[PDB]
Amino acid sequence: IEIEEKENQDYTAVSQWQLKKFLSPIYQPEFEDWMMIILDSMLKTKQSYLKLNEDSVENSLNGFSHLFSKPLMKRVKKLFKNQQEFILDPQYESHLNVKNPLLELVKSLCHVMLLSKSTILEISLV
Repeated sequence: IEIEEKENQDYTAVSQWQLKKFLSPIYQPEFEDWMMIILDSMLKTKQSYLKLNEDSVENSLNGFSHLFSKPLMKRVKKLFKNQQEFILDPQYESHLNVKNPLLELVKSLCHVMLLSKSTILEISLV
């Protein structure tokens, strides 16, 4: 930004664990969860910066974890409603996408969040 006051845009990236893993039938929901976690954390970080005047890093993951806690339970209910042995479900296109990227992001920050370690049963060279 050349006026340096407003319009801070954003996006994210996608995992490297979906090329060795050939097919993910809930891949669009994982991409939607990854694009919804960073946007609500940006809004919570702006709210923490407006309320402040370490501390603001832990304050963004509370609202971010609550907003992702409702969609993860909805996503888990929608994933448990379907079955992998169906012919229509295998003809159209499921538990590694909820565990593995969350495994790589629980140790990302020192500041713990609300539902951090409670997601156990809540449902390469150069």
